[PDB]
Amino acid sequence: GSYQEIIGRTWIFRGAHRGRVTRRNIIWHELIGLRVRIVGSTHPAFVGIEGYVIDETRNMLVIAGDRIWKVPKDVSIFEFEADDGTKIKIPGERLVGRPEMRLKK
Amino acid sequence: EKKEKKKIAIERIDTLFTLAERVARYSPDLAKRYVELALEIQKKAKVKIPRKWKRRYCKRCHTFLIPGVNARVRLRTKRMPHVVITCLECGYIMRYPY
Ligand SMILES: [Zn+2]
Repeated sequence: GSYQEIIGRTWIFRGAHRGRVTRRNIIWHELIGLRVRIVGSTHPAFVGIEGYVIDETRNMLVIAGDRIWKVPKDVSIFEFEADDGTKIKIPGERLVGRPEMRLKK
Repeated sequence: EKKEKKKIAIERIDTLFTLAERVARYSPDLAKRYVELALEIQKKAKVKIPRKWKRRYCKRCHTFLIPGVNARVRLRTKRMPHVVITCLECGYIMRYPY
């Protein structure tokens, strides 16, 4: 939970992500370092939270905005921001799996 | 399309090393996660580490190295010219021919 040091410091993430991410390829790419908004979720308190993805486990994304949120993948719908500022919308279900394990399909 | 997946892999490694540089001053353990994830990606996808990153982590402890913060860098040239880099977190010493 060494995530608290990032609160108040999220500016460090600006311009850091280096991939060109699309709706086709996001399933295979780095989710860490992308800005994300949660457009829907089974848990009411998760809807509307925005920040950078700072970590990822099989069924969870750790997000830093105004505070740190641990949000589960499979019950949520995410709007990610690509480098040009366009938005990628995807159900979290499609992102289930360890970050390293997602490289293949 | 193996070519795409090798492309994606490099972009992921590049992303994670860039983020490790950005976070390392404030959360060195988070930076260390990024470095280790990147190396796991590299051996899973069988790609190379971009040359600009390959001396920027401690090969012993996987700390991301910030010269002047958690790393000592010296140029030593009077005999056999080399760069000496010391990880101030584990104490591991890396030397590269100059
Ligand atoms: Zn070290």
